Amino acid sequence: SHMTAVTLDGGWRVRLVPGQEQGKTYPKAAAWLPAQVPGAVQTDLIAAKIVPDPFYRDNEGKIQWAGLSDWQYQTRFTVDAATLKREHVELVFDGLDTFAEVTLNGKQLLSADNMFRQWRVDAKSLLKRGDNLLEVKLYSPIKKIQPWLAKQPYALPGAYDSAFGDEPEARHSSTYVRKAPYNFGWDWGPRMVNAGIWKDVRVEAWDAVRVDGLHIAQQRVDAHSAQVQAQLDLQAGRSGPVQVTLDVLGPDGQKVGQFTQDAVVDPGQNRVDLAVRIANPKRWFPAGYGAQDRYTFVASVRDADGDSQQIKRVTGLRSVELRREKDRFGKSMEIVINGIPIFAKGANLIPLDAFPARVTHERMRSTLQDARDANMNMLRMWGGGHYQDDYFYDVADELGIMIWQDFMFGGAVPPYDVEFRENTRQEAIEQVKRLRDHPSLVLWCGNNEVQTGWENWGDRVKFKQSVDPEERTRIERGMTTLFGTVFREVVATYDSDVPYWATSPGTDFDGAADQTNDGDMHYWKVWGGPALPVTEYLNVTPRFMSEYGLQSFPDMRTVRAFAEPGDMDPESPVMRVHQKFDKGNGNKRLMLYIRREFGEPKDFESFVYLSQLMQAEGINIAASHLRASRPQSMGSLYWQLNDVWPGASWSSVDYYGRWKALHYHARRFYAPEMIAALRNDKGQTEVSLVSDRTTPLTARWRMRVMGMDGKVLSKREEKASVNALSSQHVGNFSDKQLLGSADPKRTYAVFELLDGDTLLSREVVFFAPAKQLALPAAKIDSQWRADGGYALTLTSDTLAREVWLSFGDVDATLSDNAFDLLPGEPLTVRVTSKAALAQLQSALQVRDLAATLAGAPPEPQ
Repeated sequence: SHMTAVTLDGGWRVRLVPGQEQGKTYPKAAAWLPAQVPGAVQTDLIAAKIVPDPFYRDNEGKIQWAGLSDWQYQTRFTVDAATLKREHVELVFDGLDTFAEVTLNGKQLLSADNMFRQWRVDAKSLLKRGDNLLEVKLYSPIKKIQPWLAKQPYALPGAYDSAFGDEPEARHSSTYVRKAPYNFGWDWGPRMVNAGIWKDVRVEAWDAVRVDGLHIAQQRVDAHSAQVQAQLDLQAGRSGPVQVTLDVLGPDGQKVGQFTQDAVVDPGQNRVDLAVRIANPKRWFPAGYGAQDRYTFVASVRDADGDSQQIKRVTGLRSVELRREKDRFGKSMEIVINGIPIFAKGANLIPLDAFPARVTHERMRSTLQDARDANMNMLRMWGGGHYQDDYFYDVADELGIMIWQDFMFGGAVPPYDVEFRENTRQEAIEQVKRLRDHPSLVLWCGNNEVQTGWENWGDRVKFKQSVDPEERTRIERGMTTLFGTVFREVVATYDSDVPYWATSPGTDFDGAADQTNDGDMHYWKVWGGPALPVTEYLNVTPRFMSEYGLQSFPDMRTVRAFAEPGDMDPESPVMRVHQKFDKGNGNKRLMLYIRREFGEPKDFESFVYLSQLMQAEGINIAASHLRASRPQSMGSLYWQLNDVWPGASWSSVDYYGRWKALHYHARRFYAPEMIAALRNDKGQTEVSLVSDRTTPLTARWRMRVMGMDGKVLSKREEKASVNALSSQHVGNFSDKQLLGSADPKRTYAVFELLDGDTLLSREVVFFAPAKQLALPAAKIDSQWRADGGYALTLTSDTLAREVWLSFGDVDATLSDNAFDLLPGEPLTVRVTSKAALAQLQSALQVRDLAATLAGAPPEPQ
């Protein structure tokens, strides 16, 4: 009869496994406490008030013991006579993090060792009618692995040292376990070595047939037709007839097709395939290139006992090509969707929380909506994280955000034993089978940075030169197999129509990593390494830039969420805890970049704002330069979109979903039509018109050279016809040609792109660092008007640069922010909030660059 499934999400409880020293130190954790499933024991402990919130102030240290301990979960559940009657009864674990031993009514059931795998076990003979006891013990991966690791001839190059000294330097357990790399701490997140039943548990019972999957395999898709094949995976316990019926519904919900196929299934695995052709398909396009049209494929399988079982897949029909052809810049790297080369615009996505089990659908959706709102068309889901929730991909499908999907390897050099390899293979098979039917998933990538680290990081170079050359060969072979063969075959076998990429950055093992004329690049000599000036971005142009970034502080409201008024100084212990770059020493690097442009911030609120401006203006330079270089570059994914906790990072959106200056700037430098005017270290300003349209853009552009006093010193305007999908250099001016004896400290230049009379894009250029400028003191008028929300009109008598609007702790949203105001030209922004007009008015704060730098102290001794 009908497949039944019961989710075990009731009365779990957890305690320390008896016999540990932590049981003596934390008696409340030696006693049973309530546990949420899905969950982490860490968040159970926080909920029980056994430890404080590790995000708040410097509390991170107070929960570290939990990741060094072993934990014992239990739940009771009821099984009826009718379930024990069924031909099959299985327990299914969607997610155990990570080393787990599971017993059922006292008897061994399952050993598990991969955060990312699903575990199905025959339970029928171990269950009893009535009450049943399920027990799950989770073992700390640090406690388990270190004793073994300590005895090995070497430790593989890994990730980050423990700031708490509870693993040896450069001997990381994280390398040897399939567990989200970022749990062990990263340079924008806390060390939270979670243990937990972090996804659902079910008791499933079935008889003749179990439906394991529906996959709509896209064989070919173009304007004229899509040929697909609906593939049903059926597990059978006995031989017998089945009938599959298949309804196909179009984007509009109307039936486009209906199909039937009979088959006989045999014990074990069976596949029933139904060929489907759709004429003139309504294809799925990314954001900015058309509709995100999707079809619905509804299958029903009637087994030998007459019972039917439905399964649906929502499909976006589209072709995906990773085009790499030789040209005058080397070898191209371009994402081509439905035959359209898409310049990739976006960022790198990390997990949404240090505790991934508690993330809400709301947060998943607003994170993607943020990306869509900033004119992005791709997110790269970085390999140091975890594979996302099904719902996350659903939303990406709906919004047209392409996903570059790393497998969850974050840079550590993997071991080359067969067991590790086959463990990882099974992970890949399940994740690819789980995610393949999402149209947004357009590329699979073997890892983050393993090859470039092997080739370019000092510790890897020293390591690979220290082992015997034959051992180096064993380790390189293991990597080449895992990332070159294993993952590639999984994608070729299960998700055949999307490309695979061995490593980011790389050339898919054709050659070395991080080249400028082949494959992609992670460019970090700005911010990292030699910490070069941001204008150095103008000198670096790879075929695809898949990481680069600058750091900043989160919103002031977010800062107040984790820090108290006595902590408000980047050098306080609490702010140092929330700065994870360069082992707590990161403020030095942040101040280097802030001071270069803005000198010494005069107070903490100014420091936060200037950190965000330094980041926003710097990434603006780089992103604009990459887009203007087309077809030399074909991708810009900045590091990073988002945060796992409140703290300093390279994000454009902080942990509470609050936009930084960068995200507002990103909406602009990623706009489908854009003007870039970029002044390099040699005083040459290159002007370019960028268009992502699939049609020609008949337009005009203007430049205006201005005194800070509001005198218009020169004006120029040309026509331009901008070809579809291109960038066009329209000028290259020296400071002399632009200024001509005029004071660079007292002069700026405005560049605009127009389509008829509608302003498409604007860039304001300066000829000296902000700290040297004679910026005017702006008087900014603000007028309110009730609308939907409210309309807020701002007008400055003079140039006002990088205006930042806020409202204290009053929660309100703005349609724009971090903008420049030109003399006398009003800007209206939309204000949405639950607060009344009077409150908003009293709460409104308006900040600008001139005011911020006025009264600044000199740069420190």
